[PDB]
Amino acid sequence: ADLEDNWETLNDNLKVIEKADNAAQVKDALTKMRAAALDAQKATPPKLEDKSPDSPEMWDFRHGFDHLVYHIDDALKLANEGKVKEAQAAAEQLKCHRNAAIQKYL
Ligand SMILES: [V+3]
Repeated sequence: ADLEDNWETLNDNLKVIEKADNAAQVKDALTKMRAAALDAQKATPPKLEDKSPDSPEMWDFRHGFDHLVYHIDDALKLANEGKVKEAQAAAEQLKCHRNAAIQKYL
């Protein structure tokens, strides 16, 4: 449930999606990404541990993962229409959201 472990999980599943041939392979990888994003959202960084939940610092941290989840869910909508190619392009765009949610807290 480490933040770094959740980042690894997200990158593992993005690779699976880029290699995928069918929408079910993509769907399963996106499902795992959503779980990893929600687990990451719980992994408050040591430097923010003492911050109030209502603090702007924690608002930013939490909501980076909310945003990643929103678009994982949009990519799921595509995988659930058998649109393998469209869901793969949506997945590629998740890298930017992943970076925005996690990179500055590593
Ligand atoms: V958005």
